[PDB]
Amino acid sequence: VTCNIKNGRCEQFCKNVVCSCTEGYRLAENQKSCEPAVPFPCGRVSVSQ
Amino acid sequence: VVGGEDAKPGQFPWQVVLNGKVDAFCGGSIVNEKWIVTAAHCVEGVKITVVAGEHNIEETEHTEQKRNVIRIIPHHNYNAAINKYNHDIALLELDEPLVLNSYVTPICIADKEYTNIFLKFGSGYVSGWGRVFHKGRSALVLQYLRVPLVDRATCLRSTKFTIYNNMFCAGFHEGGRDSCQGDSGGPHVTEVEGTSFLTGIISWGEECAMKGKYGIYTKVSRYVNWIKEKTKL
Ligand SMILES: Cc1ccc(-c2ncnc(Nc3ccc(C(=N)N)cc3)c2O)cc1
Ligand code: NA
Repeated sequence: VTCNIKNGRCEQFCKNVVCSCTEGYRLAENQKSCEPAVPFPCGRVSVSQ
Repeated sequence: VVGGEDAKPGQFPWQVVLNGKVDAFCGGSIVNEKWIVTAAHCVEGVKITVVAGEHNIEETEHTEQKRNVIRIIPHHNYNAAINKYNHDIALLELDEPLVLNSYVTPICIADKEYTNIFLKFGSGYVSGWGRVFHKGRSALVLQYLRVPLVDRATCLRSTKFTIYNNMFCAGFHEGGRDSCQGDSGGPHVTEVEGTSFLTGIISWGEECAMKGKYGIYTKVSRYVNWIKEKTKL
């Protein structure tokens, strides 16, 4: 409903709502979440921890 | 890092170490396959190598990628003769691109507004191979530590030195845990739903982990447009 309250439910970025993600991620089917669009997207740990 | 923990392999894959006349003198973060972001006081002229995919600086783990630095771009407002630690941010261009994998991955950098929102979440991770004790030797295994953000008023009362508005304070009221010399240039990152974003550059401090003192960091939000511009592939 608005980016001022809980980021418009966007996992990363919100614009008054239209959600968006950082480079290397695409907006998921739910239009809120971010999922990898490339093999090694920025800011993610992919080795077993 | 004083009072931190050993990182597991691939836990901070954006971390790099800088080697020159002395190995592990500073850290950095991977912006992309050709560019590192670090502190301007770490660099200048002086030959530097960057090692990505590093974990233990004294054991070959086969995940390391060493590169020569072909260009150093300190931010144009950096001037060591006026203030060694103000506008403390620089970019390093690598001679050949790094190969991105689970051990060598870039750090995300949000726009100016969102980088500042993420810093204000109040909890970040710092890492590096700097000193593990005040006046001690640098770490063998990469160290990490979660540091809480400290309000500007508390931070101003902690020192006689000038803390500018695009510097921030992080650490513990009682000391014991902090970044230290050898960690400068390394990352201060914030986790946003499982994705880490660069919110600060490890910059300076008076001593390390002393009660009443805090680590001083460069706010990355102040430089996002300069970083995106100079590091375009
Ligand atoms: C080429 C070069 C020139 C000078 C230095 C240098 N000299 C002194 N202190 C430094 N850093 C530092 C101190 C305290 C803390 C903290 N307590 N958070 C964090 C970082 C530092 O990087 C390093 C490289
Ligand atoms: Na190693």
